[PDB]
Amino acid sequence: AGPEIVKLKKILREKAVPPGTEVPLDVMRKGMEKVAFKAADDIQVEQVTVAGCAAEWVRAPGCQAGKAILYLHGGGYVMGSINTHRSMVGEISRASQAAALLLDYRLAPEHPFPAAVEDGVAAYRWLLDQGFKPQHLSISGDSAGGGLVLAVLVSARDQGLPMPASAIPISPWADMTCTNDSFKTRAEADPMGGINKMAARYLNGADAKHPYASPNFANLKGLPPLLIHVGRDEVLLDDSIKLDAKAKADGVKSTLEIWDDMIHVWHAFHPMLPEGKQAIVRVGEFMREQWAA
Repeated sequence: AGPEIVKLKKILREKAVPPGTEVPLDVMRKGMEKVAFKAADDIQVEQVTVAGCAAEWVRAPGCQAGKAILYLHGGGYVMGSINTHRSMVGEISRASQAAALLLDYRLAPEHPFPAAVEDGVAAYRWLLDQGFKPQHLSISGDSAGGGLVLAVLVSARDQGLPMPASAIPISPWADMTCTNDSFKTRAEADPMGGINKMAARYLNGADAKHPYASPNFANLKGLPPLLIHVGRDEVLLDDSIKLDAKAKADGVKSTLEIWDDMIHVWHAFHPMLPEGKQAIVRVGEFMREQWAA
């Protein structure tokens, strides 16, 4: 365990809201916004509108023309924005030498499931319509957005859309039931009831085992190669271990990497965490690997 994770872990526990205090949604929304890291200042950005949602193209130096990432941000389907995620996506754009399409898809509870999925399938459609070739495309996302990547892949496939060259779920939430062992097993280690309220807000009485809400229950047959990142010290470890096994079973090329000592979407702490940067370099490597194949 490197010094930085030890310290980041301390700071997160020190800063945390006490266990079982219920923080209103607009208060989690404002705080996620206020604490967001600024994107590096060589990240360029262009505001676009895509399938009715605000988005930004997010281009680091060195982007190959014609390549793109549909990027789906985390936040439990209730919170998160282009702004909360510009930083880490800018760095994923740097690593993969591809510009990122950063979608501001519809959030619950104002827009429950399957709104988010519709926004992603439609953003991907939009990309193909602009003339990106599926083989020049990748879809990445974190937390809820990592589940969404998978939900978008399944929905797009069922709608006859072509699969992209690759997909990279980071710390995917792929199971709205939240019943996995790791919720108990990895509980102390994870510095990071609150997740249940999110599922409840997103689903709005939908079946929690609906394939497009909970892709760990979907038929993944025909999805492109997967890089799954997850941290050993997270409550969502199991979502990723089961995703990998479902993918493998379903004939999908999956590579799961459990990084030891790491927390939920530790990529996002790349400014002070060497593994955050390292895990991002590796997402860009795997994207680039898959585009060369």
